[PDB]
Amino acid sequence: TKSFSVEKGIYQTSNFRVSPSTEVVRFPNITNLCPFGQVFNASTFPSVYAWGRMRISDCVADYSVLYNSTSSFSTFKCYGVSPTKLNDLCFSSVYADYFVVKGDDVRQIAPAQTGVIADYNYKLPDDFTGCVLAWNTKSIDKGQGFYYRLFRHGKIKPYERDTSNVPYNAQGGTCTDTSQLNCYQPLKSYDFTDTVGVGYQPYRVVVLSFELLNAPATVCGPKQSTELVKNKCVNFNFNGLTGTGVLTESTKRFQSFQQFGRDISDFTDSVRDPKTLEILDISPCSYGGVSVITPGTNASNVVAVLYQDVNCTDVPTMLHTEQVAHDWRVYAVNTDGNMFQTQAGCLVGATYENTSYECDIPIGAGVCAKFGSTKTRQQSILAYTMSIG
Amino acid sequence: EDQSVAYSNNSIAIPTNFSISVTTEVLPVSMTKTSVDCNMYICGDSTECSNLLLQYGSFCTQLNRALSGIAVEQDRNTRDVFAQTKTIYKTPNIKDFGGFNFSQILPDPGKPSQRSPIEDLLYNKVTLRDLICAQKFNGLTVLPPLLTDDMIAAYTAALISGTATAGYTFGAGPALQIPFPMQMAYRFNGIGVTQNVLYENQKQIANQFNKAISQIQDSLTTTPTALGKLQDVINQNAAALNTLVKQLSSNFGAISSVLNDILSRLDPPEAEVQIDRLITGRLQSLQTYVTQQLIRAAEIRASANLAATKMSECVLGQSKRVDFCGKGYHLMSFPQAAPHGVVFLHVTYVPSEQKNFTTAPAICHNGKAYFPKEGVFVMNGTHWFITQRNFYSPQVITTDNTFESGTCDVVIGIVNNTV
Amino acid sequence: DLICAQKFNGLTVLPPLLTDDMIAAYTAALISGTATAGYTFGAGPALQIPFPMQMAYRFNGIGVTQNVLYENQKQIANQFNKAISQIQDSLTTTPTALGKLQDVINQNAAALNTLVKQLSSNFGAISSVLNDILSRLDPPEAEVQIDRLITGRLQSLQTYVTQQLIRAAEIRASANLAATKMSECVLGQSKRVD
Amino acid sequence: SNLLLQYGSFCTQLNRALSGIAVEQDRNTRDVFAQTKTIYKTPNIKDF
Ligand SMILES: *[C@@H]1O[C@H](CO)[C@@H](O[C@@H]2O[C@H](CO)[C@@H](O[C@@H]3O[C@H](CO)[C@@H](O)[C@H](O[C@H]4O[C@H](CO)[C@@H](O)[C@H](O)[C@@H]4O)[C@@H]3O)[C@H](O)[C@H]2NC(C)=O)[C@H](O)[C@H]1NC(C)=O
Ligand SMILES: *[C@@H]1O[C@H](CO)[C@@H](O[C@@H]2O[C@H](CO)[C@@H](O)[C@H](O)[C@H]2NC(C)=O)[C@H](O)[C@H]1NC(C)=O
Ligand SMILES: *[C@@H]1O[C@H](CO)[C@@H](O[C@@H]2O[C@H](CO)[C@@H](O)[C@H](O)[C@H]2NC(C)=O)[C@H](O)[C@H]1NC(C)=O
Ligand SMILES: *[C@@H]1O[C@H](CO)[C@@H](O[C@@H]2O[C@H](CO)[C@@H](O)[C@H](O)[C@H]2NC(C)=O)[C@H](O)[C@H]1NC(C)=O
Ligand SMILES: *[C@@H]1O[C@H](CO)[C@@H](O[C@@H]2O[C@H](CO)[C@@H](O)[C@H](O)[C@H]2NC(C)=O)[C@H](O)[C@H]1NC(C)=O
Ligand SMILES: *[C@@H]1O[C@H](CO)[C@@H](O[C@@H]2O[C@H](CO)[C@@H](O)[C@H](O)[C@H]2NC(C)=O)[C@H](O)[C@H]1NC(C)=O
Ligand SMILES: *[C@@H]1O[C@H](CO)[C@@H](O)[C@H](O)[C@H]1NC(C)=O
Ligand SMILES: *[C@@H]1O[C@H](CO)[C@@H](O)[C@H](O)[C@H]1NC(C)=O
Ligand SMILES: *[C@@H]1O[C@H](CO)[C@@H](O)[C@H](O)[C@H]1NC(C)=O
Ligand SMILES: *[C@@H]1O[C@H](CO)[C@@H](O)[C@H](O)[C@H]1NC(C)=O
Ligand SMILES: *[C@@H]1O[C@H](CO)[C@@H](O)[C@H](O)[C@H]1NC(C)=O
Ligand SMILES: *[C@@H]1O[C@H](CO)[C@@H](O)[C@H](O)[C@H]1NC(C)=O
Repeated sequence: TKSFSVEKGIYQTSNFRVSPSTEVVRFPNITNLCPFGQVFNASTFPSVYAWGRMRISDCVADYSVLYNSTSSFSTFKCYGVSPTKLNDLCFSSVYADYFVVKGDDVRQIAPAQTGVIADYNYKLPDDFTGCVLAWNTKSIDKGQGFYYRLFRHGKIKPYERDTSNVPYNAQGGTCTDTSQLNCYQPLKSYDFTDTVGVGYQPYRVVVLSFELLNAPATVCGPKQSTELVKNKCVNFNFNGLTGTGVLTESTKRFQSFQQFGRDISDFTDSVRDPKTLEILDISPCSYGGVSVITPGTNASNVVAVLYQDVNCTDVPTMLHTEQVAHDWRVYAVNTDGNMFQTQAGCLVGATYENTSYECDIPIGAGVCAKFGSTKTRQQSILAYTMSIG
Repeated sequence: EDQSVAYSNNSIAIPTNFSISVTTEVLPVSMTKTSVDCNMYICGDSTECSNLLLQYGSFCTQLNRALSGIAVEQDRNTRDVFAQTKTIYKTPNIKDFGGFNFSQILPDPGKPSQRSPIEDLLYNKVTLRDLICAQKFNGLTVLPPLLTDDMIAAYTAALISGTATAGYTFGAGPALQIPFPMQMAYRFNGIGVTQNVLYENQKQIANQFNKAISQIQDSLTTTPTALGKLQDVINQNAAALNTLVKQLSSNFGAISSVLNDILSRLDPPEAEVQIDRLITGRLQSLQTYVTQQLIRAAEIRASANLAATKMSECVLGQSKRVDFCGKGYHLMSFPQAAPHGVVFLHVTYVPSEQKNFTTAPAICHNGKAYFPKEGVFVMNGTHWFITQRNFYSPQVITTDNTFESGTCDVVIGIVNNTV
Repeated sequence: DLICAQKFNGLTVLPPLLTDDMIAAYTAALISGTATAGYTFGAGPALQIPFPMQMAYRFNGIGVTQNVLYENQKQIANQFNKAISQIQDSLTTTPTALGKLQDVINQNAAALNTLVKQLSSNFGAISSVLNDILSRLDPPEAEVQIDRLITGRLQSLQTYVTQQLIRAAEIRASANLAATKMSECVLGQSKRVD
Repeated sequence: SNLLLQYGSFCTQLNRALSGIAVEQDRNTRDVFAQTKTIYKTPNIKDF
């Protein structure tokens, strides 16, 4: 309550008490570097109408290696992910497509485009996850041996390839011999002359398609392990997934290949934690309920703390004493005649009384509290059982 | 069904026997007390979401204030319904009062449960990885009621003992002692039936009362759908909370329903655009839940006010209102506790086995017309008698029970007779 | 029109279970029972008794001796008949008597039409027609243009349902009062003031 | 419709609320009017 004066009563408070300290970054154990060669530092790329595809697996991929001695990149655009977070993720599957175009056509390799390089040669789905890379290769690409389809009746579908070379009619189907004015050849060659204007120069385009699912990862990035720290509110960074919580041994079952388990509300509470493959359990850093009983700021400054649905045996486990300040350890795990167990919960900071009175500050389950002195002539909080008459 | 009867200008029907009937009424009183932690439900354990939610004002203070007000109002409802006495009267060990046997509505000392058998029956026939483990992980908690079941049972036992030993006099001052048959005679006298009927048929009435109470217990055992009005109150609550949890599985047009997935792949320019949809959707769900709870609490407040009025007017007195404390002329009522509600057992009087006679609105004597002070005049074929409406008990004609007003010229329906 | 638009947009009015003839039969049964037997059937088996006897008892209920009816029966009958005729004439002449029910009709209908009108708003989108958005834009901007309309329409429907619930609570209270008054004034004689 | 399927169970809640109101109206009419299980015949004469 955003104030400096509080009236007497019981209030329910937020946590503001415990915060994580440690980080655990368990990641798989693989050391093979991904073959960025023969993809970037290759010798031949196919035509756009007959484009290649390849699959990369069981490898570690850091992009910093591309910094040393590799040519810069004129176009580097990502759609489903941000470039600043590609070094902290693991992907279930990755595919690489690669082809060659002319410069003015580089703009066409993107979702929702029109033109000859998007309806008759190569189309991307609307919901594309992955990145597009494009760079100039004028010096190495020459000659007249790069083709793109110019004539077609319909339009292609996403991730589909056409490799046919059949004559194209202009009023219908079928044309056997070529010569008749109404018959054309459906392919055309990209003239790549040494002295040609910019925009008519060759470019190499590589498309990376990602897929993140509940499956074993294969193309993880560079991180380092930190070993497990149980029974302490911590920061955990298992493969891809991030969050905070307490990790504990668990005995659940996973359907063989499976990474994590959730509930009806989509809350992760189990991790396969590779290199041991032993299923753990995740719990929130604090849960349940804590309430504060006070007699008024202008009257005194001594307060009592009620933990609901907690039995006075695992309070040091429910409340992390080893991670709170010294002013909170006078509560929790200690007993100077202050721990008390009611049906509503555990009360810390007050002493029990046998005589019955009316109710001033209702605690619950027939238990009330009030402010008064005792035989030692000190102000304190007295808890008792409500009197019905 | 049709029961076509035309008319009759000179006939009166008077009943000549009666039955003691016990009816059951069920009334909800309170509902579950629920608390919500905004930060945990909307954001969970992410600091970025908390910082963004700090910019939305004081919506959560309003939500928590509304919920806390409802929670306090529930305890206030229970206290206003049940705590209508200042002192607790001890349960008399001898539970037979002049025949009438309270064996079934007062707690038996030999049973450690310290409750009534009918109360035990009612508490048995109301029934509610895990589900409560998902509510707690997301900030939804249920708070225990202030008054325990034992204190409510004590209140009920004190009320029953007081009305058994001291009548209804303990609702208007200090309790005054009176035997139970005298109280029953007073209650009979309340509804226009002379108190001689109870004394002359004391054994029959006592046996009818005991048999009626036993049959009510049996009918409670047999029919399962009698208490549904209370059961729905539980269900409509639980089905709400669970629904809220399922709403965390929606994405509201974003890329995912998991905040960590959004924060592990996207840069802030699109991260905020994705986050705001989730935050707005969750705020909308929480607000809808709170509004529905407020409306339901208003309805239960109306029900609690009705129950308090019924306890004040039927348990602490005899009411003349028609069809308020039961079907029939009211004799008394008894309260019993039940999960989130009260059950009233109404003991009432039902006429039966009627008979039909000839009537006349007045009698002439010496030219002066005598009219009934309180009764009605009937003919048994030979003699003219005066009889009360609710029971057949004729009395011979005399100047005491009839009054004279005017002559017998404009009088219609008068008959010639002597005194 | 104004009803084809309601049916073309998913809004339906359902008929009540009890027909008008059934309610008229219930009312006629109540009147006949209270005219030939008194208020006896409200406490148990119906016992027949002439109307003058019942209404003399009803004098006896208000601390006035029943002889007043005995000496002034014809005048009472004529006064009752003329009161009934005057009530009928006042119903014929005065047009503002039934307004309390009239609102219940009108203020209901005004809600539904309002909802229909809300389909013409765009809530900050390019247009209020989904087909225009779907036939001119691509999903990257189509999603942003459609979510606004979806949110606005969902909010409108939620607001309508909330006021419906509040109105239902109010009419429930009124119906409970009517049921109590039918139990007490029609099936018996009340001592409560006004 | 495919995009609206992602909005949870709002339509179900709205339908349940409206159905509850609909049943409550019939309960109101039944409570106000249906109080006797016998329907007495209208007497021939209407002059008592
Ligand atoms: C997968 O392969 C199938 C073929 O195996 C392919 O179906 C073909 O689609 C095209 C249309 O895109 C068809 O071509 C049309 O055929 C009709 C009937 O002969 C003609 O009338 C059409 O001519 C009209 O339209 C032309 C412009 O498109 C005009 O120039 C012309 O004057 C006419 O107005 C046109 O030729 C073709 O017939 C079928 N398949 C066959 C061989 O029958 C399908 O499209 C492919 N799917 C993919 C991945 O795109
Ligand atoms: C940086 O680039 C230089 C380019 O010469 C690399 O030099 C050689 O790289 C090959 C392959 O990694 C090694 O086998 C040689 O031993 C390197 N020789 C030199 C000059 O060191 C160099 O390794 C690159 N370093 C990286 C990748 O960080
Ligand atoms: C395609 O472009 C050519 C050149 O602009 C157009 O000219 C045709 O060229 C072909 C090949 O020499 C001939 O067979 C045609 O007879 C030419 N047609 C005419 C009338 O010029 C050709 O028309 C264009 N085709 C289209 C637009 O489909
Ligand atoms: C790589 O991970 C695997 C498990 O997926 C490790 O396997 C065991 O790891 C424990 C670690 O204490 C060793 O004691 C066992 O001897 C390992 N068994 C096998 C069959 O490997 C493996 O040790 C890990 N290797 C690294 C790099 O630590
Ligand atoms: C009214 O009905 C009751 C029965 O419901 C009568 O009580 C019975 O009285 C007879 C003797 O006359 C006993 O043999 C029966 O055992 C009694 N009832 C039962 C079934 O136990 C009562 O006498 C009747 N009173 C009048 C005036 O008719
Ligand atoms: C009162 O009742 C009498 C019948 O006893 C009515 O007398 C006739 O009623 C009919 C309508 O039902 C009229 O058309 C006749 O003109 C009346 N006169 C006759 C022929 O008796 C009388 O109308 C009723 N009046 C009231 C107060 O409604
Ligand atoms: C490929 O690698 C070789 C050896 O480092 C280098 O000489 C050549 O220029 C590279 N070609 C590229 C970068 O395409
Ligand atoms: C807490 O203690 C009570 C009394 O011993 C016991 O009935 C209950 O099961 C305990 N609950 C926990 C948290 O173990
Ligand atoms: C009863 O009806 C008969 C026949 O109409 C009539 O002669 C007699 O006067 C009526 N008496 C009463 C009680 O109204
Ligand atoms: C009350 O009822 C119980 C159960 O039938 C019976 O055992 C007890 O004797 C009764 N009390 C008396 C004496 O009426
Ligand atoms: C009473 O009702 C019975 C059955 O209809 C009839 O036979 C008898 O004559 C009636 N007697 C009187 C006084 O109404
Ligand atoms: C009343 O009628 C009964 C027969 O039903 C008769 O036995 C009795 O004597 C009559 N009343 C008198 C005159 O006592």
